[PDB]
Amino acid sequence: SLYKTFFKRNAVFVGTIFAGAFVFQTVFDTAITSWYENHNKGKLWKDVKARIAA
Amino acid sequence: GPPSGKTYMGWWGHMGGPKQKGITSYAVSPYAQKPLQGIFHNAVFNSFRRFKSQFLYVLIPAGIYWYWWKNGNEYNEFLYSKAGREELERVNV
Amino acid sequence: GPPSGKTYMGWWGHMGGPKQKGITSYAVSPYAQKPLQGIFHNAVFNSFRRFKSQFLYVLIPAGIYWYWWKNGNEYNEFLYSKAGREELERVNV
Amino acid sequence: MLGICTHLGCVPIGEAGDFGGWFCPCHGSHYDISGRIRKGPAPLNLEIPAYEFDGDKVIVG
Amino acid sequence: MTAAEHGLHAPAYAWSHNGPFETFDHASIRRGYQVYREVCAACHSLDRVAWRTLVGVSHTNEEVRNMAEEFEYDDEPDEQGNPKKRPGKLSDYIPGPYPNEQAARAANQGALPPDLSLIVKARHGGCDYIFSLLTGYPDEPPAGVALPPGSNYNPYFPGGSIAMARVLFDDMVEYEDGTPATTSQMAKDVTTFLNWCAEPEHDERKRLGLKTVIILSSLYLLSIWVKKFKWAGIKTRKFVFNPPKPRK
Amino acid sequence: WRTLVGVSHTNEEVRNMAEEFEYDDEPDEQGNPKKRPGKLSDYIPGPYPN
Amino acid sequence: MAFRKSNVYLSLVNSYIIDSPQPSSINYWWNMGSLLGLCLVIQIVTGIFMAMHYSSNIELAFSSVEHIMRDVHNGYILRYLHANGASFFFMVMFMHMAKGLYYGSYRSPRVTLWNVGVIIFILTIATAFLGYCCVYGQMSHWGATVITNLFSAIPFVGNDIVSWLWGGFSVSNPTIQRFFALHYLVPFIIAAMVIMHLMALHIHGSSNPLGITGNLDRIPMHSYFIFKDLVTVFLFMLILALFVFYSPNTLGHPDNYIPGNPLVTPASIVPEWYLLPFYAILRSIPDKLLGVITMFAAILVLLVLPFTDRSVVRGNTFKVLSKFFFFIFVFNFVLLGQIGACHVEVPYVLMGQIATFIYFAYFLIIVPVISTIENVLFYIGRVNK
Amino acid sequence: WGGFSVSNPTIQRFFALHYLVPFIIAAMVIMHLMALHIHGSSNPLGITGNLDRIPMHSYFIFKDLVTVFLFMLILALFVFYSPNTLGHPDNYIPGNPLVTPASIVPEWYL
Amino acid sequence: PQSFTSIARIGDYILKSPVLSKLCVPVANQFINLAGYKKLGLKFDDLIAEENPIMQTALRRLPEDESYARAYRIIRAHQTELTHHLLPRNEWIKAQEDVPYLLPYILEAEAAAKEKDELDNIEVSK
Amino acid sequence: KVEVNLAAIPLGKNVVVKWQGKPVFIRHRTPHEIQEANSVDMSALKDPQTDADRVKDPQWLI
Ligand SMILES: CCCCCCCCCCCCCCCCCC(=O)OC[C@H](COP(=O)(O)OCCN)OC(=O)CCCCCCCCCCCCC
Ligand code: HEM
Ligand code: HEM
Ligand code: HEM
Ligand code: HEM
Ligand SMILES: COc1c(O)c(C)c(C/C=C(/C)CC/C=C(\C)CC/C=C(/C)CC/C=C(/C)CC/C=C(\C)CCC=C(C)C)c(O)c1OC
Ligand SMILES: CCCCCCCCCCCCCCC(=O)OCCCOP(=O)(O)OC[C@@H](O)COP(=O)(O)OCCCOC(C)=O
Ligand SMILES: CCCCCCCCCCCCCCC(=O)O[C@H](COC(=O)CCCCCCCCCCCC)COP(=O)(O)O
Ligand SMILES: CCCCCCCCCCCCCCCCCC(=O)O[C@H](COC(=O)CCCCCC)COP(=O)(O)OCCN
Ligand SMILES: COC(=O)N(OC)c1ccccc1COc1ccn(-c2ccc(Cl)cc2)n1
Ligand SMILES: COC(=O)N(OC)c1ccccc1COc1ccn(-c2ccc(Cl)cc2)n1
Repeated sequence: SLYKTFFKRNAVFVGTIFAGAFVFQTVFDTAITSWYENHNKGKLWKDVKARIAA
Repeated sequence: GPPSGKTYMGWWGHMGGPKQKGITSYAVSPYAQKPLQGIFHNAVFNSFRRFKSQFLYVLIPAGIYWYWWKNGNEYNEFLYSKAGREELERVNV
Repeated sequence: GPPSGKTYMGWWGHMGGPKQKGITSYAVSPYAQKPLQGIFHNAVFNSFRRFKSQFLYVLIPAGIYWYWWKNGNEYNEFLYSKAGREELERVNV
Repeated sequence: MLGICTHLGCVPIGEAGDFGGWFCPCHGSHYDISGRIRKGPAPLNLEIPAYEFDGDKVIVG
Repeated sequence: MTAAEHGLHAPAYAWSHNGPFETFDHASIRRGYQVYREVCAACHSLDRVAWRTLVGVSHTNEEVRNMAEEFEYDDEPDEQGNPKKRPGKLSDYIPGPYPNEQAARAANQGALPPDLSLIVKARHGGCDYIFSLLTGYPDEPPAGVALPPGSNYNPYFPGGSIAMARVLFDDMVEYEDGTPATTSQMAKDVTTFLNWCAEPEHDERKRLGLKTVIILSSLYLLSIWVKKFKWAGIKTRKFVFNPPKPRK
Repeated sequence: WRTLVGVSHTNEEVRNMAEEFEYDDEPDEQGNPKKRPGKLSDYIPGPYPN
Repeated sequence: MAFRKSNVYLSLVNSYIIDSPQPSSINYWWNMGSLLGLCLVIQIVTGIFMAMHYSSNIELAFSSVEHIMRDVHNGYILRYLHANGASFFFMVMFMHMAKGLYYGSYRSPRVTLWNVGVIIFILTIATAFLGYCCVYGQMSHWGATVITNLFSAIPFVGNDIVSWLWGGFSVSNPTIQRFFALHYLVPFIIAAMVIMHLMALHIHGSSNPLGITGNLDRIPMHSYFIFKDLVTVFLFMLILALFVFYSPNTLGHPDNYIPGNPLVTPASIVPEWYLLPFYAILRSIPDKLLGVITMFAAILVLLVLPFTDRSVVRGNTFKVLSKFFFFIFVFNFVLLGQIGACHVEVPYVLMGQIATFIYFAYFLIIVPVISTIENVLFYIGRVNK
Repeated sequence: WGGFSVSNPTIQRFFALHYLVPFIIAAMVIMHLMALHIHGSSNPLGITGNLDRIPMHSYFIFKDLVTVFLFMLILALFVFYSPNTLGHPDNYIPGNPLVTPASIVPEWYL
Repeated sequence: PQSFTSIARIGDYILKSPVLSKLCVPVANQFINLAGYKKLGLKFDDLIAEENPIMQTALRRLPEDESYARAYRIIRAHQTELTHHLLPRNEWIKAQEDVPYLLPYILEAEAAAKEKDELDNIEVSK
Repeated sequence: KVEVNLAAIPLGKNVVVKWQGKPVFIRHRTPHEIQEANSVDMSALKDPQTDADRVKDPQWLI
């Protein structure tokens, strides 16, 4: 069943606690950064630098 | 080490209360019952019941001290206006 | 609190040794005797007796390590003289 | 004259006043030339240093 | 105190960086530095801002290297101990007009103009007070107030009299991007540049706080769940009493 | 200078030795530098500037 | 037996953290002591990482703190956490003390535990004062001037104490370098008093909200009250993060971003919010010597409460009159802070005088008289003839 | 280092850590004493001491004063009459990265 | 704290007096109802603090049957309070049951401690 | 990077800079002068290395 592979064990429990911790951080970072940079579109330096094109 | 001066509390087995006889306790496992079961019938029943009891002991004091801060702040602003310069030179002396 | 894992030493009354029977102890007060009574017949009898026992265990090692420091310090000063410049260029390579 | 208003620590401005002496914008702390409060609510006129005279000397101490 | 000795209350303007998810407008910073260089820098210093911190914020690397080289800095002495000079580099700090406090007061009738690196954080009101000050000089002072000679009236300064005179007027600056350089427009860009000078971590801080508040908010809800599960035995436990016989 | 008084020289002697050297004063009312003679709280000067 | 019970060092962890008997009925007001222990860890750790970049010289001090903000990686996080962490430490302590006053925890058999706590409070006001002076802005210079000049009124000996505290004739460089070295020290003395505080709790354990014995129903600490304490740890770390990252200068004064100058006085010299009620008590006494005595007496009148409560019941849960006057005293303590942030002007002069009296009359005149009245009412309501 | 060489950031961090570690040593000295109280002290013969015990006060307190005053005496003789014999003269030269000493030598105990 | 000997001296004076009893008793009854210890199933003598020697003595001298019931009322009240509920209104202590069951054991232990203490500091005549 | 540029330090000049707080030696060259350097064979010395490995464009030395 499910109990004996995910929960019962106490090495791929504490194992998969840190496994997801390393993976959660990177996707969580990329997602928040993309939402912030899009909510403030037109005020950033990258957009201005492209807009002062002379 | 040596034993020190004893307490009004012990430990498991000799906690230091009176002897009990004739009391029975029953309980059920948490795995066998459903959590988050009634927490409305809690915030609307019990919180409102607990509020209704202990709210006249907190709000009658709060009303006396806030009224006091008011009448002082109102009077100060009058003293330093131009319509209250005569009173200022009376009370500041 | 609870009792922890016990020791090889107790306290006064239950120190944890064997039961004693048949031993008698006698003593006299210090106020009733004279202090600084024999401390020669001490530094000349006992210190010299204690020295004479435990001095060949300390001095034979000390003599081996000091001789070693000597022959090295003597040889180094020869290497860096002008009479020992040929040996220096042999051993330093 | 030392400028430690005891209850302020304020700094009277030279080149101003009513008598060619002193004004501070502090409370209306007017002083006189010699330095005696005159029209400001401060309680006392302030400490003159224990400076002496000895010739090419004024030992402001 | 009266209201004059306190000062007039600054209003609440709708700044584009106010909000928990907002950033600075970087085109207003770039325009604001131009107002500083051509109006403010004659009598105000900016001692706590280095040249390098402008790269990637308002100007390009090649632009900032050319602005710094227009100033001379003290070099270390030569082979015989005589002093030298050199042009500016990126690790240098923005120079001020005066060499000491005495020369600054001499050029401003005894008064000392302050450094502006931290003026937004060191005044009650913040950006609303800086803007309202520059745009608050009336035509005439109100009838009755006697100003000293050499002082100017505007009601946002405590007391009512300030040593600065009005310095902003329409169309004194020609902007590179074609913005109309009205009085209010330049005042807004100046204050935005100055807030960046005080808080150069504003944009990074507000997004690390979005990460931290989301993580801690879910841990707080998970902790309430886990508590109520592990406490369910104690909350529903029941007791019964049957009086024994007092034989004992 | 002050540490020589009571050790090798008299107070009046040390005040005259220090006054034979010039020290940087604080700037004047217009910000230009000034000079002054030495006093007892000053340190013994060296020959070279760097 | 188990290793956690036999080992010399883990036996102490087990007896204090794991198997400790706790009353079944204690509520979330009993969780503040845990938070004050996390607070002390936050401040000590954040402070040691800043001390690596700080310079205590009076000509270098203000600019070192601005250098932590601009040039140090994540240095703005360390300072704002640290500065706002002290405001949170004081708020949890006032709530911890107000609880014990409500539930009678000062009474015998726990008089010794209340007294070690009063010491921690004094040493904590001293610590925070010394640290604010190390910024050396304009509230830093003139706040140390006002407080250190108070000791010049002690008879015949005062002007020797101020010059030994200053290291000179004014607040100057020797003052700022000695205040930083003492400010690092006192946190380690507070930690040693926190261990002695816990030893005195282990003897009789904790009380409970009903004021009766708890030896008939006890629950162990682990996995009922450990997980009940996580609930309030994460709420504390959430609200603190909201101040550090979104509003990091609302619990301060703007004048302390102006560098310290002895030649220009501010228009309003005001302490932080958590020393304002004691600052109003001082200003209320016209004489200088009596003022500094009355201010320190405001902290040590708490030691008189175990002998002025004349009741046979512990706590206020079943006491009607003693509830009303507990909340009078709380809101009188909030008015003293407000008046401490005002100008010395009519009518804020007399208001702070009447409110300084009510602070002292509570401990010395009100509690003895209502406790005796309540005892006699319990008697004649049951025993009536 | 905090940089690319021994520099200013190195010297300011080494002083703040140098104040700290003495308070960690003190906490380890308390844990050291707790472990002695369990079994007590040994003796020069290497056998049990539970058959003949003396209390600490006024036999071993006054025996310890003897060695406290000898320690203070010899220390005072170094502080007041020979205060730089257990050091190196080069540490009265200020630190210079551009001139190496002819002999880099630690204190005698390292 | 105040002695039960002093509490009883003041109370008895109030109760024997007609005018004072008609003026102070109704205040005392509604002080009892507003307190709310009966709603948790407790009598007043359950509330008296027990960490002192006079009160430890009184609890030993108490009969076994009255002592077993006291332990149950105290356990039931702790459980009622951690759930943040009140007991059913048919389980509330009534006025006729709220009797001072422990007061005589307290007054007896107090009177003996005063007699012993006077005898240890006596001034003798000659 | 305390990076000097090219026309600074002349003929008879071997200036010691504090680049990265390092005692760094910079010298000036003349094109005849790396035969100068490898005037020798290597068995006289420890580790066989060449001008082309010394410094990239060796006519300005660091
Ligand atoms: C030397 C210096 C010493 C001076 C220190 C002075 C201390 C003042 C600090 C104020 C701290 C805030 C007040 C904390 C109050 C704790 C009271 C408490 O422990 O809870 C009491 C009560 C519990 O209710 P019961 O246990 O009686 O149960 C009901 C019937 N079953 O539960 C309650 O009713 C609590 C209701 C909440 C009251 C809110 C008022 C808070 C006032 C705001 C202060 C901050 C404003 C800036
Ligand atoms: C856009 C242009 C300028 C800005 C934004 C600016 C900024 C400021 C600010 C924010 C203050 C605040 C002091 C306070 O009220 O507490 C101030 C004061 C002052 N400014 Fe400016 N400045 C500008 C141009 C100038 C110029 C060109 C001069 C001189 C010709 C000048 C002279 C002064 C003086 C003397 C004060 C001191 C006021 C006093 O203490 O009474 N300013 N300035
Ligand atoms: C109970 C623990 C402590 C408390 C309550 C406390 C309190 C304070 C306060 C209120 C300030 C002024 C905040 C401001 O900048 O506005 C401060 C500053 C400071 N404190 Fe502490 N402190 C504690 C522990 C420590 C320790 C142990 C250290 C050093 C290891 C330390 C180092 C500093 C430093 C360097 C500053 C400089 C100003 C700053 O960085 O904000 N603190 N402290
Ligand atoms: C750094 C400061 C402090 C720390 C870390 C601390 C820690 C603790 C802890 C962990 C408890 C356990 C029970 C509980 O949380 O209520 C406690 C209880 C207690 N504390 Fe503190 N405390 C501090 C300051 C104080 C102060 C300032 C006072 C009073 C002036 C005080 C008086 C008490 C009392 C009376 C109790 C027992 C309450 C009861 O059992 O009903 N403590 N403390
Ligand atoms: C540096 C601070 C230290 C302090 C304050 C300290 C303190 C003490 C004291 C008071 C005793 C009991 C009296 C005695 O046997 O002399 C003791 C015993 C002892 N210490 Fe330490 N000590 C320190 C360091 C050390 C070190 C570095 C070691 C070993 C690496 C050590 C190992 C021991 C042992 C094995 C004993 C028991 C000896 C016996 O009972 O025969 N201690 N210590
Ligand atoms: C009712 O019963 C209770 C109870 O309810 C609770 C909650 C607790 C737990 C609560 C406590 C308050 C105890 C916690 C202990 C403290 C608060 C004392 C803390 C002491 C210190 C000395 C803290 C210092 C912390 C450090 C990390 C210092 C070291 C510094 C470092 C590592 C940073 C610098 C390092 C580098 C490399 C730069 C009890 O102990 C307890 O008793 C039975
Ligand atoms: C008459 C002649 C005298 C002359 C000589 C002068 C010398 C005077 C001073 C003598 C030295 C002091 C005595 C030594 C002493 O008391 O401590 C040393 C013994 C070890 O200390 P401890 O108290 O057992 O530890 C202290 C412990 O017993 C108490 O543990 P606790 O901290 O309460 O647990 C909390 C931990 C919880 O864990 C966490 C934090 O999660
Ligand atoms: C000390 C005074 C109480 C204050 C609150 C204590 C907070 C710190 C301790 C955290 C609880 C850990 C106990 C878990 C356990 O041992 O039981 C473990 C649970 O461990 C697990 O596998 C699940 C992961 C644990 C979740 C961790 C939550 C937060 C961790 C710290 C957050 C930062 C402060 C089960 O074994 P047990 O039932 O025998 O105790
Ligand atoms: C109040 C202030 C000071 C007191 C602090 C008490 C609380 C401190 C918590 C300490 C955490 C646990 C430390 C290690 C626990 C295991 C010790 C052990 O196994 O004992 C030894 C190993 O010896 C060591 O190496 C000790 C290293 C100490 C580490 C210093 C942090 C073996 O275990 P032992 O046989 O002695 O236990 C007896 C039970 N049968
Ligand atoms: C956090 O720092 C400040 O708020 N400080 O100090 C720079 C400040 C700033 C401005 C004005 C006044 C103060 C001081 O206000 C008080 C009021 C009481 N104490 C005190 C101090 C030490 C001791 Cl043992 C006991 C009582 N200090
Ligand atoms: C008292 O100070 C000196 O003598 N220092 O240090 C400035 C010195 C001075 C000159 C030359 C060498 C040294 C260092 O010599 C040593 C030898 C071993 N360690 C060491 C250090 C840390 C740790 Cl964890 C473990 C071992 N250090």
